[PDB]
Amino acid sequence: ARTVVLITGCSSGIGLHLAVRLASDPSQSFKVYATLRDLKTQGRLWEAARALACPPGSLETLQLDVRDSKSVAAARERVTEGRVDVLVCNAGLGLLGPLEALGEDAVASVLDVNVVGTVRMLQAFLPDMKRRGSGRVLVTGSVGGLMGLPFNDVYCASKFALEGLCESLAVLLLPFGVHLSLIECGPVHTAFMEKVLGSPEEVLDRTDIHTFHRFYQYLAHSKQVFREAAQNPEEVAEVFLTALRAPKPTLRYFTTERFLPLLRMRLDDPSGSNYVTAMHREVF
Amino acid sequence: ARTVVLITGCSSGIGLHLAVRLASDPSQSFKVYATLRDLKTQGRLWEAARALACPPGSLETLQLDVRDSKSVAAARERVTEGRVDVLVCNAGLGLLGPLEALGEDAVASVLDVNVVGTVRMLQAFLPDMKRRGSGRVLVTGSVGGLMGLPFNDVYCASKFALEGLCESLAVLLLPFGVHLSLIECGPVHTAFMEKVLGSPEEVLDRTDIHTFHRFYQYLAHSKQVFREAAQNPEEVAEVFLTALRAPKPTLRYFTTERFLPLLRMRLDDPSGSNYVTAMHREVF
Ligand SMILES: C[C@]12CC[C@H](O)CC1=CC[C@@H]1[C@@H]2CC[C@]2(C)C(=O)CC[C@@H]12
Ligand SMILES: C[C@]12CC[C@H](O)CC1=CC[C@@H]1[C@@H]2CC[C@]2(C)C(=O)CC[C@@H]12
Repeated sequence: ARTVVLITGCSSGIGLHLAVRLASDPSQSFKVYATLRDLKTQGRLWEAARALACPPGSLETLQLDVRDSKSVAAARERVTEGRVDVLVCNAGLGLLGPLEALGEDAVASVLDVNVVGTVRMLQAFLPDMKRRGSGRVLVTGSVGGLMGLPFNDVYCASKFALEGLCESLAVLLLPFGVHLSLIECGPVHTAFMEKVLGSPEEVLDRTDIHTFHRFYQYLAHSKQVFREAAQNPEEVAEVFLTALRAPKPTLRYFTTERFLPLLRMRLDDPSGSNYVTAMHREVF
Repeated sequence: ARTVVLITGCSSGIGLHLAVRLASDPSQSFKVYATLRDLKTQGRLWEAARALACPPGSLETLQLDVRDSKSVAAARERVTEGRVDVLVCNAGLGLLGPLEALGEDAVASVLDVNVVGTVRMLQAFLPDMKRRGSGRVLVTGSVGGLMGLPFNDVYCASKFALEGLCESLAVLLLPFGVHLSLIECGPVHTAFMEKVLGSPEEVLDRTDIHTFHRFYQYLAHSKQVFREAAQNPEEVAEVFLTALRAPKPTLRYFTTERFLPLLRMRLDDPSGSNYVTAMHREVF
């Protein structure tokens, strides 16, 4: 009927805001398929959809576990239009804490969901976009996929991974007509974000007293950055729209130019010592 | 007794050459624990060890599956000295082909071995190095972890991941005394390398005729680069030694400056369009 968009991880954050922003667009040219792991959490999405008065039939919810390829396939078929014009790979997972204190299953989960998950999506929907000779894929990144952050080893690993995966495809898709873009977000006003950060005893028993004291220092400094730089999801969700409408999209979109200074000096010295020292001071 | 080194994935390539290079060092100051997934492949290592006349007791082989944490633990205990001074995380896995043609288990395997595997190693040996206040960790990288390469989506994903994981730890380890370094290798004279590349029908039935024709073009161009830039493992294995002896090691060591030009222009334009076009031409 009109631009068919499918978004993953819509139970909150960028995903939820992006879905309603699309569905409630005045032009009414978007049909949105919001995906969620557990449906019992679709409440907030629907409540937000009523707040913005989304016309009936512009928003549909599907249960989709990106950790499972059978659920990825079952979903693709629930797509009545029989076509996907815009795939937004947003499902993500975070992990904070010193490496040694992280469980093995947790580390495997973050990579399975964040990296293998978007690969599974790309596999089930990419072929068709190549046949057509047209398609758009949006992947939500982070500045943590452009530079390493202490205590975010595995999170950064998964996001750094997305940069490599996407940068590789882009080289090959250029002549196929389907465009791929990464949306590099900095912190994004998530009240829950600054509440997850705060793990005293549980962490303290799996690490030494000096790593723990540094963790505290990281938490302290991060909550300061969050409160002084976090942007509104509407500002971020609108960058996706800018990427979505560019006639010839670039590979990377930055929601903010704030962290660009730090990224520069990391590209100025390929050996990485300047960045490692610079970043160590702005956190310790 | 003397610098205790433990290396992973020693059945061939960098791993095997590095192990004997260490063990057979004239100073005799290195005790080497070469690790392998399957012991039935330790032949080449021993044969190479005799060729360089490694003194008895300077080289020991251990079976270690980095895909399993119980095997990682059992190994750490087989370390008689009760200490590891240099951990070299070398176990790696490659994957070539268009995304849609790759199996799901294969993609999961490459990340489990390449990324989660080195995380498991870091978890079992990092704490002790922090207690001591001294330690050295060497991780073998690739230029494919610094820039995306067509048809190497998942391989680059895993190597890009190592850059993020390591860059993150380095920020936190700086004041602990344990150093971490990545050894960025370009192609390395592996006869088997240019033989793996060559998948006609099997690939052709899981992808379209235009992606397949491009694959052929990639294979063709890559074998040209391999034959005109691949370096000797002794040249590469010696970079590890340079990193190992620097009083204050940097975070990144490049075995060659050849691919540095391309890396520069990728750091000159953060949006990534210049790189994507530049790389598309030098391969198509
Ligand atoms: C590392 C950095 C940015 C640099 C600051 O000094 C510390 C910091 C805290 C929280 C991080 C953020 C980068 C963007 C992150 C990763 C998100 O994507 C959520 C909270 C975020
Ligand atoms: C992408 C690139 C380097 C750029 C060339 O145009 C194409 C090419 C072929 C083989 C790749 C290599 C980078 C280094 C790699 C990844 C290895 O690590 C083994 C063979 C290698």
